[PDB]
Amino acid sequence: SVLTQSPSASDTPGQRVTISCSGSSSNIGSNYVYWYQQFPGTAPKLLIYKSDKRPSGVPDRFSGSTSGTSASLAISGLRSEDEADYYCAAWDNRLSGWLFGGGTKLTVL
Amino acid sequence: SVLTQSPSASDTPGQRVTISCSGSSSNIGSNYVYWYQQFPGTAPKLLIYKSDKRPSGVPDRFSGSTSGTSASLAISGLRSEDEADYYCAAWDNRLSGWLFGGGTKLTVL
Amino acid sequence: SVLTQSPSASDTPGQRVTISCSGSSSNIGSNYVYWYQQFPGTAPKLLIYKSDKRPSGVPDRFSGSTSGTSASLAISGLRSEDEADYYCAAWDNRLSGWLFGGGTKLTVL
Amino acid sequence: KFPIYTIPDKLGPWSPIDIHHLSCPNNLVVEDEGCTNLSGFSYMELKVGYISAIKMNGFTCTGVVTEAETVTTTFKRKHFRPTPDACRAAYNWKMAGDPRYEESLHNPYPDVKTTKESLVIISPSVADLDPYDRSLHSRVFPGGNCSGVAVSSTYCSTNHDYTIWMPENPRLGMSCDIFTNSRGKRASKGSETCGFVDERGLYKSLKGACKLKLCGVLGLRLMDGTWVAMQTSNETKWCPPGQLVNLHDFRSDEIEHLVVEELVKKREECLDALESIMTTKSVSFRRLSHLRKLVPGFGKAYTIFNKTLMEADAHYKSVRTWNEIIPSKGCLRVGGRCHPHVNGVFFNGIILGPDGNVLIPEMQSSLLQQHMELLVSSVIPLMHPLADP
Amino acid sequence: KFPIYTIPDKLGPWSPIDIHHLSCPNNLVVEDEGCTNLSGFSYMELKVGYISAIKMNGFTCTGVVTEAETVTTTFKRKHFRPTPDACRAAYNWKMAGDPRYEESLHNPYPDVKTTKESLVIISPSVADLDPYDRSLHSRVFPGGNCSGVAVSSTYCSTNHDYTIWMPENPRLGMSCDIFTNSRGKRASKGSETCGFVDERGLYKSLKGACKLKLCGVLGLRLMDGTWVAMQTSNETKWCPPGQLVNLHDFRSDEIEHLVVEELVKKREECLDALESIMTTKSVSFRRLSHLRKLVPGFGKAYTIFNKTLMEADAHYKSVRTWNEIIPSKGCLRVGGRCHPHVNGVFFNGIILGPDGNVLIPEMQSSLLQQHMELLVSSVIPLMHPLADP
Amino acid sequence: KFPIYTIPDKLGPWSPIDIHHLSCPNNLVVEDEGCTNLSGFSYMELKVGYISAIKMNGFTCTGVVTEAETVTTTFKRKHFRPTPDACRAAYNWKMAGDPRYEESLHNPYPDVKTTKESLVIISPSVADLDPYDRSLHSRVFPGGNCSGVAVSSTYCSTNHDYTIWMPENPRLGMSCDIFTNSRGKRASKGSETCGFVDERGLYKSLKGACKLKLCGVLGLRLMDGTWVAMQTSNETKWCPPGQLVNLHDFRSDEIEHLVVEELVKKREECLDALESIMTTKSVSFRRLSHLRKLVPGFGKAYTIFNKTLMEADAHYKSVRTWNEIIPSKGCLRVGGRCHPHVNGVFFNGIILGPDGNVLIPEMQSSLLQQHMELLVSSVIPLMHPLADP
Amino acid sequence: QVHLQESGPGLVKPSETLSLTCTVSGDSMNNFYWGWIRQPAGKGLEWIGYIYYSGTTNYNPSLKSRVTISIDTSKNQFSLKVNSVTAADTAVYYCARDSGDYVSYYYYGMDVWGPGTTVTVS
Amino acid sequence: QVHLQESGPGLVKPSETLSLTCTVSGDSMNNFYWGWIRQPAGKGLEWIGYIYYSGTTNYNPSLKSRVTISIDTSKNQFSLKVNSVTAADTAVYYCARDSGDYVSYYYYGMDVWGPGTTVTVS
Amino acid sequence: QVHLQESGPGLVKPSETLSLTCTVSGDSMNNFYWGWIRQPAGKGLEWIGYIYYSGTTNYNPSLKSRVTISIDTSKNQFSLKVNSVTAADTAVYYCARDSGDYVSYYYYGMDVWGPGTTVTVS
Ligand SMILES: *[C@@H]1O[C@H](CO)[C@@H](O)[C@H](O)[C@H]1NC(C)=O
Ligand SMILES: *[C@@H]1O[C@H](CO)[C@@H](O)[C@H](O)[C@H]1NC(C)=O
Ligand SMILES: *[C@@H]1O[C@H](CO)[C@@H](O)[C@H](O)[C@H]1NC(C)=O
Ligand SMILES: *[C@@H]1O[C@H](CO)[C@@H](O)[C@H](O)[C@H]1NC(C)=O
Ligand SMILES: *[C@@H]1O[C@H](CO)[C@@H](O)[C@H](O)[C@H]1NC(C)=O
Ligand SMILES: *[C@@H]1O[C@H](CO)[C@@H](O)[C@H](O)[C@H]1NC(C)=O
Ligand SMILES: *[C@@H]1O[C@H](CO)[C@@H](O)[C@H](O)[C@H]1NC(C)=O
Ligand SMILES: *[C@@H]1O[C@H](CO)[C@@H](O)[C@H](O)[C@H]1NC(C)=O
Ligand SMILES: *[C@@H]1O[C@H](CO)[C@@H](O)[C@H](O)[C@H]1NC(C)=O
Repeated sequence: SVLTQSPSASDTPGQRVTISCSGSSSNIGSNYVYWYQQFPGTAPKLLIYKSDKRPSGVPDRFSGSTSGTSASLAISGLRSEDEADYYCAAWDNRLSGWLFGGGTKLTVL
Repeated sequence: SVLTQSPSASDTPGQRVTISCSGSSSNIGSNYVYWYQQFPGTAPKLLIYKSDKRPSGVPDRFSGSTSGTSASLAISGLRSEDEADYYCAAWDNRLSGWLFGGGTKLTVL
Repeated sequence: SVLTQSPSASDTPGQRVTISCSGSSSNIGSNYVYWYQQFPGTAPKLLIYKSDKRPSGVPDRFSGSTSGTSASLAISGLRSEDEADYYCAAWDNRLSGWLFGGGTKLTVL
Repeated sequence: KFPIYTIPDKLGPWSPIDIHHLSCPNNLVVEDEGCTNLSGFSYMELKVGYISAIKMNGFTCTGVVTEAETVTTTFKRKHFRPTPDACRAAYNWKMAGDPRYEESLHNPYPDVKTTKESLVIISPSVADLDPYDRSLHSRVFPGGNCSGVAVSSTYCSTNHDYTIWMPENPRLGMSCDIFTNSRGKRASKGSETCGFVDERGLYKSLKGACKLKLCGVLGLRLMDGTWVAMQTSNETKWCPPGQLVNLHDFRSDEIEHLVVEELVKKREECLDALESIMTTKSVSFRRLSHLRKLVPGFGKAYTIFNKTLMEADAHYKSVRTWNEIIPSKGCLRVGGRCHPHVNGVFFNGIILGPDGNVLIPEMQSSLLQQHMELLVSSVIPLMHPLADP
Repeated sequence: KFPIYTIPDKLGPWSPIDIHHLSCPNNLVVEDEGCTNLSGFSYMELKVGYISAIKMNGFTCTGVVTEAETVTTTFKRKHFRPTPDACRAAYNWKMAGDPRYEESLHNPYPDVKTTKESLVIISPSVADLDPYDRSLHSRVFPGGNCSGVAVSSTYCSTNHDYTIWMPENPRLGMSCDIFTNSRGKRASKGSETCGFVDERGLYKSLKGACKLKLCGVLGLRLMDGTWVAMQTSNETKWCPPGQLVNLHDFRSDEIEHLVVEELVKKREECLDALESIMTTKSVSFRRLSHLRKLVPGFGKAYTIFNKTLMEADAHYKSVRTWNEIIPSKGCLRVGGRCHPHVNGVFFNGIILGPDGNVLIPEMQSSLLQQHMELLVSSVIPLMHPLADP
Repeated sequence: KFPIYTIPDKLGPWSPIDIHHLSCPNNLVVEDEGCTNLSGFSYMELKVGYISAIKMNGFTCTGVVTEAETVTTTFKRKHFRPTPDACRAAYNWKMAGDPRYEESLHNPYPDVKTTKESLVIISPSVADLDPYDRSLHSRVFPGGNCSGVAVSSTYCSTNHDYTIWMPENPRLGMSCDIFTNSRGKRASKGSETCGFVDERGLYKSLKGACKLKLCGVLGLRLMDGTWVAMQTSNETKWCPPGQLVNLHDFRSDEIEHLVVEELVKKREECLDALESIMTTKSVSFRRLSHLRKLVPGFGKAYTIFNKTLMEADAHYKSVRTWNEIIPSKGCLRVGGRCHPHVNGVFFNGIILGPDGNVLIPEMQSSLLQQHMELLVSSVIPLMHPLADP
Repeated sequence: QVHLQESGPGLVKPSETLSLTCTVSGDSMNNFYWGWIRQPAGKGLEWIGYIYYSGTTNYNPSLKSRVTISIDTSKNQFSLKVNSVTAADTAVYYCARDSGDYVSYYYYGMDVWGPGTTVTVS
Repeated sequence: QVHLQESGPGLVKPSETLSLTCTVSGDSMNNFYWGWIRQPAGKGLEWIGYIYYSGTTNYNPSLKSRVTISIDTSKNQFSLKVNSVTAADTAVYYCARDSGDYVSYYYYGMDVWGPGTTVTVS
Repeated sequence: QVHLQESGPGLVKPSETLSLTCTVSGDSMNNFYWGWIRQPAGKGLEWIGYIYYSGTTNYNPSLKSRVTISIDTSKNQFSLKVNSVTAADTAVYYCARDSGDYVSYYYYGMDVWGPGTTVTVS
């Protein structure tokens, strides 16, 4: 079992972008998914503290939705500061360890 | 619980367009979804009388499909007369009332 | 019950293309899906021998994924030799016969 | 997709049954496409409580020997097959209710040996009548096919060799006042009439019907069992002789995709509860709720009065909000009237709670409510003490 | 989404019950939004084993007549309602345990007729005390509402007309050493305190609380039943007089979407197992596992020692890996200590296997393991032999 | 994803068991990747009915004292542990079937007191033989480990202190004509042979095998329990001494993701039906159908003849259409031959309906058909009347 | 065949009430739910509530305190009254026959909608 | 290793029959389903039906009345006969070994397809 | 409020060990899981493992043989030791407080991450 995510994303400013993570039944179908944001040369920070909930201090344009076996993080508005690497993490019952997917790098166009 | 739908859609003529409604388990996962079409300054009319079935007098290019928690209305062919506001409605067991989603406005390009 | 697939697909070289088959509960939700590749004037060959597995001699850029009621075949890299007609087949419990979907024709752009 | 709850619109007279007469309800409704023309019309249909099966009352005679010895004392009991004439006389004397019949049976007083012959009659038993062949069907009859009882032999055989069956009436006489008249709209596709809408407002599919005749008026036996008097195509055939037998339907199962999730699953859950009832020989209000029809079609309601299983015919209507069924505390509306409760027991497992409030098992569960009263289990006695061993 | 397993952190004293005292656990936890400020504080809470209901021990007196004849021989037994004073004297003599009480009861020796009056007392029975009205509740009392026993009449009625109930103490005296002090953090939204984090590290929601007073110290009865002594809003009302009665909660069910898949389904599966227990009057280790709370909130554990159903109060903590609960062979850590096993029987259906290894029914199933020991079913005797028929 | 139905290809001799010998089947099949080279080869395997466990027939001796008084009359019965020599003599005389043995047991005639010593032998009992240590295993033996019966003591202990066990033969003699020869293809990855295809056409995985020796010919005990004589790697170890014990397998569970939905769920549903059987001590044709293997691997079939639970070894093959199993009315093809029916009862709950038509519980359910015959429940007597209390 | 026509006041002062009523012509009122749908100018639709031919009522929770619906089968007319009128109330109101999903299999959804009538607040 | 070769008539008059037969070489016919696939020129594929080495048959419902399939294990050959030939029949026919999904875990799906043979109707 | 600071060697010779340790300031260590996350330069993140305040341990299966984690509540410090150092080991290491999904409802996920510290292999 592993988490699969797109290698890279690109989009024009002022446009909705969607990033998707795909996992097995024991990853997404049984546990919550947390998305992280990491700027280059800095430690990652928790963009969403639950599959849908947002921690304080996060712009409201970030919103995530979870399908039964897949997750999705959609940014309604694209800004120059939204260029970052996004990594999705989830727990695996069978593995008994955290699983990190391949980070997608979003570049504004 | 509420129904979420895209704010607006746009497409070149002669191209398939898909409109999607997303709901909870008690909205789409338990009851049928009906899509309406409203021209400006006129009362809305029932485009589809069941999740998949079409009432008489509706062009065959309109067809809707329902996922377990989401719905979709796809128009195979785009015509100048297809520019209208589309609203999806479904029943909610817990609410015990009809729920109307945010209407998507389709503009030909 | 029948299998529905796109009429045609087109894409620029060096770009991921996804082909999707949609079926009922007794087609995809109960049995494996096999995708075939047919060049013009030649007999079709089995591109994938299981929903996810690949038979020997198939380039690794071909990979298929199966949703509960739908299937998908994504080619990561587009090459001049990838232009072919793709047909998806699945077994139907109620029908007790094989079902072949409408083949999608992929043309490089 | 199914409605949250269904409630009977009209209830027929209650009749007693045992656990072996239970059957899982049918949750399938037939829908037709293309019928876009409606026109008012009048039709005739059977009254509630007669649609399932006309029932003929009867009684069973089982003789036993009450010999003994006589100072010695020892009792002796052996069974025998009696004669119809003495059986009828015994029934007449028991119908009189005189003490003379009671003693002639209850006290042997066989006082060297001495013997006293006795004929025992069992509480009335009922048997379905088949109109096409005038035959009586029942579990008591061996093989479930007793034929021409009135035509040839007044008595019919029973599984117990020393037991015979007798109808209460000397001859199979059936009243023909079983018809009611209602309004409706006729759904027509092209020229043919695919279906009709009934008085209750539910669409009835005319597909797969067969021609039958009751009381001399020709009609059609619909797919769901309802019989309506209306015009019939000459092409349509006559109903097959076999009736009231193990499910032998064909077209609907193949033509309509029995959705696995929607029909097969519900059927399995129902069969699980039914199997549990048969194994444990006891019922509970929660388990009775699993036998309710999930669709508006005609069905059978169940309840337990005086520790006896009861059943009746009914027409089911869908419910959208729990407010309509229970408008205020202590009232369950049925046909627009607050239904009366016998010992605080309603139909289909609905009971009156200790707080004086109506409890519905499928309503309380949806609120995560729980109550010990519904779970309680009570044994049900078998209907046939002697006939069936 | 639920954790793989939950284990009690602290276990109260074991008490005996029967199958009728079982109840499906509550799997709902209340979460609040906006409380971002935390500040250490000290609070007081009840000790384990007293949170559910303070229990008052008692005994029941049922008199029977041991007359006989006297060479003829025939025994005669009829019941009667005794007087409280003789009942108390009998209890004192049975408490002494002297053989004189044993004979005065066991052997009638009624030797023309001769009679010997006898008063039989049943093993101690327990009854919940309601603090607000000082009333004793129990199944033995008719209607489940015995009031003012200490205030007016030393004895209370029972379902059996010849049976009466007596508390062990002459007067309802309750020790007030039921409080423990713990640290915590206070969650405040704006100025109001929405909730507090307890010593165990679990967030407790203060929404929907009511003001109660135990032992003269004012407190709040939380939604889950836990009582904590802390500051309360004057606006908050007093707790409704009715307590310890059939579930009558309202706000949580409507305000929190009882997720169909997450809560309603689990509730139905639990009710299925509970119903099976009531119907078969027997339990198995696998079936006992279905009554465990799936969330960290306070609950009740069950086990069977000497073929007697047992229960106790406990606080549940979530588990992420099966390694933590079972570090090595033969140890089940509870509160950081290897829990002792009585006849190789742990709580909540956990047993010691024949190989000397701890078996958890929900752990073995996840490994496709199967064992006949867990399936085995054993009957449980009813707690009230005479009071309840 | 699973096939619609599976049917045995070859059936071994039927043997009697009780409810306690039942076990949920294994639905896991091991698939290997990379084996693309096939080459015909010949191999040897055990015949059907011997693969599970070689069984040694035996008998149990339990002595009882038939004393009485003697005009007075009173009977007296007490049990004792007998001697092996008299036990063997008694068995020989019972094998003769002479009336002298019958009377020496059935009629005490103990006619001041008078006594008559008696030795009672129970119907033959069977015990599995372990080839590695020549030990006999059975529920009757205490602890399930009787060792060296032939080597040291002709008799083995039983749970009842007054009961002992005796093999029918004086010494543990086993015929070695248990081998059949079949063709197959050998699947090789690189140089190593990952697996082989058998005569039935099913791929067998050689991973996780251990070296065993039966009848002096070296072989490999596969993962599923099948034993085949073929070349083995020297690296492969010898099979662990313990055999025929509670499931203690490890690699397959961790290495193969036990799909929650595919394996864990089916296992839970099977365990539910098995638990219901143990609790109610009765079986039904529908419930027996839930113990069938869902995959082509070797398994065990069940049926009930003369109200006695029966079992046999079989190889299962998948079915794609219900037409193949039931070509015409009244025939269930097994191995290409219409299987014979004993009292209209087939294996795995298949029965002959009242209409003279084959009914399959999983076929009728898929058609929304229902029948009362399948639901009916019948109690099964325990196999060991005295040994096990 | 059946069609509905809305009738009522076009403008209303604040703190008054709305007396909108619509008629049914060509079909009987039995076995059908009847409700009212309103739409703010340029925004989405909202469900005020419905009533049954029997007389059971149901209302949108957001407006449960302000709206009442009455029916009179004798004249095939049903009406809607709002207790309090504010500037927010201005909208276009529609009458619709509500055929429940499971009540009658022949009819699904809100079949017929009357011509929208505007209501303004001064 | 195993490969199949189709044989038979190329053109057939209307109202006659088709005698197409294909051979199997390099492997035994046991434990495998054998079927026939046809494709109209420029359109999608269609499944005529299959047969088992035992002899049980199965057919497409749309062609159940017109097609029969026979097998002869002694010579490793199976054939297909169509009762009625119309202009619609013209298509390219393929022979294929059908390995069921659950029959043998080693083989999945229709593994080997023979060279397509065209059949025309005059 | 709570924040973590990593400390330890920056460069290490091959075949030696890593002594990285991080401190916790502003909050108690009870009722929380504490783990270590490492990231190769320019690649994705990896989970080394975690430890509980009680002392139960868990490790990534790919590194189960080489890594050990120790905790000392008396000084609010936990450390990580790797038995074998190779060129692959070079990465940036992070300390993080792990709040399990179901342990405490107030806290979800890995809340606080310390400043990344680089470790190089010569
Ligand atoms: C069974 O019942 C049918 C219908 O009443 C009748 O025609 C048939 O003769 C009966 N079979 C007998 C009497 O053997
Ligand atoms: C039935 O037969 C009569 C004979 O005259 C004919 O008038 C009528 O139209 C026929 N109806 C049908 C439905 O066949
Ligand atoms: C139920 O029992 C009561 C009490 O004997 C009796 O009055 C009543 O008539 C009974 N009802 C029925 C339906 O038997
Ligand atoms: C029932 O109990 C309540 C609470 O103890 C009490 O106030 C009430 O009076 C009781 N009802 C009676 C005694 O009828
Ligand atoms: C309660 O009343 C007292 C009265 O002085 C007041 O000081 C206090 O602030 C009040 N608190 C609340 C929560 O209402
Ligand atoms: C259980 O039974 C044993 C044996 O009589 C006894 O020693 C022990 O105290 C009993 N335990 C309980 C809790 O009753
Ligand atoms: C249990 O059985 C094994 C295998 O037959 C044997 O080696 C062992 O000695 C037995 N244990 C005893 C006899 O205590
Ligand atoms: C086993 O050992 C023999 C010893 O000569 C050797 O020839 C053979 O190749 C070995 N095979 C394996 C599988 O180790
Ligand atoms: C079943 O019972 C019949 C009747 O006694 C008998 O003839 C038959 O041999 C029995 N079969 C078995 C397998 O015991």
